Amino acid sequence: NTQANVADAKSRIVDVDFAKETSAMTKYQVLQQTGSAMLAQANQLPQVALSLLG
Amino acid sequence: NTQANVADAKSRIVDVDFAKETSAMTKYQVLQQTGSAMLAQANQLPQVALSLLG
Repeated sequence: NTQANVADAKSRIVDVDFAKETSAMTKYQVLQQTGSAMLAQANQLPQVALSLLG
Repeated sequence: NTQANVADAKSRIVDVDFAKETSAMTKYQVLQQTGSAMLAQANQLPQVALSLLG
């Protein structure tokens, strides 16, 4: 009996909850694609200087 | 385990960060076109001497 209850206590501390973890993993995937598009588009900001005659 | 951690340490030293590198590459492309227009236009500065009667 006591072995089962200690296993309960030990899992709440070191084990992951997939419901919590899966949401976070999908959460950051969107942020990565958002970050890549923003960075690529922000890199060509200085090309405005070429419009004003070199 | 130790192999993975050494791979971490080795990549921070010799490997490029594309975020850093891509910005620099686009950074210099603009400067090249700016430099070419300035140099071409600076080359025809001495043509003012032809206005004052040869």
